[PDB]
Amino acid sequence: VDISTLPRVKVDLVKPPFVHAHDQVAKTGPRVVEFTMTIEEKKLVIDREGTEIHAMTFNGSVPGPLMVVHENDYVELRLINPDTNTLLHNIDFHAATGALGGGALTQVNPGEETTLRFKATKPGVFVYHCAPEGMVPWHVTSGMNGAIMVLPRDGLKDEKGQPLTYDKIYYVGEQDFYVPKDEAGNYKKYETPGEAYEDAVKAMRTLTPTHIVFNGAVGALTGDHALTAAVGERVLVVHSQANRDTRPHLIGGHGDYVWATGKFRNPPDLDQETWLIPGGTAGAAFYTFRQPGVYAYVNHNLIEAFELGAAGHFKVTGEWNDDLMTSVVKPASM
Amino acid sequence: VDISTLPRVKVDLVKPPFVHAHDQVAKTGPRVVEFTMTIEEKKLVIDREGTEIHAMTFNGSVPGPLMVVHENDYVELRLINPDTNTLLHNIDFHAATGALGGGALTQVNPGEETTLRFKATKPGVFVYHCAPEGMVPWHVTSGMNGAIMVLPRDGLKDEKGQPLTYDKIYYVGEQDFYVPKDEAGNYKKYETPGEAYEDAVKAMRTLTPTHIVFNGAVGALTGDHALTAAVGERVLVVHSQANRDTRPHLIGGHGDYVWATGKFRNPPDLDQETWLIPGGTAGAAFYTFRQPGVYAYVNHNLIEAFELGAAGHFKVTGEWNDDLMTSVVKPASM
Amino acid sequence: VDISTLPRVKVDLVKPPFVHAHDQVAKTGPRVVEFTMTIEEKKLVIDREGTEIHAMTFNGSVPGPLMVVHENDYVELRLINPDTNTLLHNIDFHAATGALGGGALTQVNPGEETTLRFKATKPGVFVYHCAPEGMVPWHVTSGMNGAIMVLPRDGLKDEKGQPLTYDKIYYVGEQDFYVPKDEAGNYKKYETPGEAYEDAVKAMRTLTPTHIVFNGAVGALTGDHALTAAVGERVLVVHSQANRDTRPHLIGGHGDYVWATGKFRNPPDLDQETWLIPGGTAGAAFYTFRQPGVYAYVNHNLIEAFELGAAGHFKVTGEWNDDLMTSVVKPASM
Ligand SMILES: O=N[O-]
Ligand SMILES: O=N[O-]
Ligand SMILES: O=N[O-]
Ligand SMILES: [Cu+2]
Ligand SMILES: [Cu+2]
Ligand SMILES: [Cu+2]
Ligand SMILES: [Cu+2]
Ligand SMILES: [Cu+2]
Ligand SMILES: [Cu+2]
Repeated sequence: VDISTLPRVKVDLVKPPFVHAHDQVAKTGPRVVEFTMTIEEKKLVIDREGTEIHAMTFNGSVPGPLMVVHENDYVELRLINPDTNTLLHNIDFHAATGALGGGALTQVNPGEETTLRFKATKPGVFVYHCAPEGMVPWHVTSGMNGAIMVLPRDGLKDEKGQPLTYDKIYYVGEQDFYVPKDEAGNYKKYETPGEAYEDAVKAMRTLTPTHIVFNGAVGALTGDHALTAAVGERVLVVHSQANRDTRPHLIGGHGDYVWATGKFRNPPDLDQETWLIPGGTAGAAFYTFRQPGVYAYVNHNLIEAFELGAAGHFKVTGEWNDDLMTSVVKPASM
Repeated sequence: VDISTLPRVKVDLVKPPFVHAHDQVAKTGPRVVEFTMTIEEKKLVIDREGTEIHAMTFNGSVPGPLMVVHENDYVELRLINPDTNTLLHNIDFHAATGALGGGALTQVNPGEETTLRFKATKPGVFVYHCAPEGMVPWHVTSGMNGAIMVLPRDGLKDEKGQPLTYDKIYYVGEQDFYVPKDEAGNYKKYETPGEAYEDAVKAMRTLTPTHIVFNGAVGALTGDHALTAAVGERVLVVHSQANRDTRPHLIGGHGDYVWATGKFRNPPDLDQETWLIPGGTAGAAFYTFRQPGVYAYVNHNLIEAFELGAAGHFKVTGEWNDDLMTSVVKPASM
Repeated sequence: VDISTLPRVKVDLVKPPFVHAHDQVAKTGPRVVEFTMTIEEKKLVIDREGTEIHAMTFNGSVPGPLMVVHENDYVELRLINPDTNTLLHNIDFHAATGALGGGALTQVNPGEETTLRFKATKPGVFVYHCAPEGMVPWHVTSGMNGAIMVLPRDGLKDEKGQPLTYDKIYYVGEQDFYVPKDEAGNYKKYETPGEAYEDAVKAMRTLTPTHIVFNGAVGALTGDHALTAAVGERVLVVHSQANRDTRPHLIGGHGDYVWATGKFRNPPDLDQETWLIPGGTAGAAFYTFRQPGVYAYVNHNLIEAFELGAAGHFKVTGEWNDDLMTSVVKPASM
């Protein structure tokens, strides 16, 4: 049918790791879902040492916000590049078909805006990212990426096709940064992005990230900003990596149902300890918490997690179950 | 039955990314399929800068040609090492059972030939590569690898077991090269392969390729050599990496049906954005084009794609579908 | 029911690649299975050059021993840290639920012991490793890891749900070591673990292992210590990597049935040439040998296998099958 006859809904995006309100099961027919994002180039402190980079962001955050729609909705994105920015940007949705995922049609100079519409024909979680010709990896590895979830119209289903319903959803975007180092191993500093570019390229070509972080910085998902849940709650964690493979693991838990490559027409993998999300992919894992306390959620290359930054915490409330685990003899001398 | 009573068919191989003519559904009983390959050691220019390596090839190309047979055919390979070559070579088929995939039985010095036969008992796409004792990774990372497709006798089937038929097939071999660098970062030059060997080994041990290319060189699958299709065509892309993990992605499309690890008795993964092909594996992805224009097919570590070379193009002809994607407001000022 | 009313069985662990005796199909009701492990910090020679590291081990071996239980058994582990050790240790089971896999409850100083019990609620093969707060990757990458197999109570089943029974089982633990190098590229030497720590951290942060080995050393699974089988035997190989992705391959064979991410409620992948086990995961592959002779089992990044050490051998006895493979014309001149 004619697109103009469809309902329109405007969505206001929220900062990761939170996700905008939506229904898992579609309560309306197919809609045009309107999103707006404003590009912001900004300084960001990415580690405990105070290393500061020039980040390139969708809507002021690394990662960009999680958009949520249903299969066969239309996504209409208004992308704004304000005059206070210096670079050309665009957007490629892996969820979309044609024109380099939209990138060929969304090139915006500072001071310009554009509106793209596409039909979300395939259910799953998908990466989106900036991809300006000749400079793709630089923009992506400076923070300019996020994800979109296209839910099946009747929600998520298990390996047997029975309903799976989540109580909470979180979005973890994992970012590999490549801060240029001198011969001594110190991080170089640059006046302008153009003076940064070649050294940025040389650093990228090492294929060795200097930092690998969740939600834009070392420790971003810890402390007061730890993820939360209660014993018995069903949590969906959507995890994306636009450029580099990752291997999420919940320390003390499991992925009860996992779409490691993120596409909901496939049956989920059951009972995973660790799962592989290839670079350029988003995945989703569903877990029901069974024990309280602190959990760490990590990239299980443990160097990547505990030295380069790819670690966050869940604080879980509720009853301790001694049947599942107990200290029989607490640590003591002999 | 006695092998001598079977039909024999001789196949003449073609240069990747093209594939020799074959039937998807087997029109004959089990056959002996005869292939011939001639080893050629040659200089190859691998990048825009004119970096020239001593390549080791099957049949003059990187990758070697795609062989296609059906499940329970016999593959009879005549491998020729002419006297103009300097090194010992052999061949290991991952499709074969026994004798290190044939490698124990096919060692040929310059001036020698050998004929191996094996039964293709398992359907799938499989790597083949050179593997001379004591020097395996050097030969493999100098170009000496390809793939073989063993089709099910009744062709490919979807996740529900209905027929899937491809209209075109392409073979992308992805090659990681490790050109030795000095302390300054320049590529070293060597008189003979023996003088090259240790520096080749040290470069390999960095685990950081200097180049990652499709069809033997940066830009080999672009421009006049872009892959082609039309809107509505069903295309199979077979992709191999003998040594290093890769993560293919069609920018602007999907893998509608994907055998990421390449073995056809398993149901395909549906609707993939990006898929992981482990080093030492061949995979296959089937896509029906729905939009015209240029597509890029990339390793979605984007540094690997756009800086080290792992990117090619499809040029697709046909009708633009405004329902699937459209520019609502073209990029403009405010 | 009350745990005290269950049967108890004490198991005596064996050195990898061998596995303690067990039944595939559970011959008793749910039990408490008692294991004891003693931490041993020791010097280990890891390569042909005689490079010696200070290893941190469970029970004196790298990897630690494979524990085998059935789904819904209880695992009771007595962990002993003798006074001859210098460091704090603990244990995290990926098989367990809660308290960081047990790590929060098992911290033992030299001279102390502890007993943990957990319920093995999920069938599969799982990593266990040391994880002391603030120093996780160092302990894990110094050898302190192993695996546990939780069999389904009715044993393993194929993709159709018919029984699969193994005749032999082997455990290959793959270890990535990061020996610190100076500016010249020589391996540094250290008096105490505390003087080693920062250089250990800097080496880890390169993300480039210096050694990647099976069973604790280059060539540990070769020669007199080669794995063995006979033609016709069904062999299960359990393979773990606590920190880094690997891609096992049996040269001359296949993975007939593969749980690449190791969890037995999922159907196995069939006919794999090579499979990906993500860092932080254990996998399992079942193969029936069809040809005699020497096989190599390798990480199929071939640099990792043949230069850094991730290669072992099987010696297989029995009848040669000329139908599956034969030399038609043995290597000769022209
Ligand atoms: O943008 N990645 O967090
Ligand atoms: O040989 N690989 O393109
Ligand atoms: O501990 N890994 O062999
Ligand atoms: Cu941008
Ligand atoms: Cu992309
Ligand atoms: Cu060769
Ligand atoms: Cu191989
Ligand atoms: Cu320890
Ligand atoms: Cu762990």
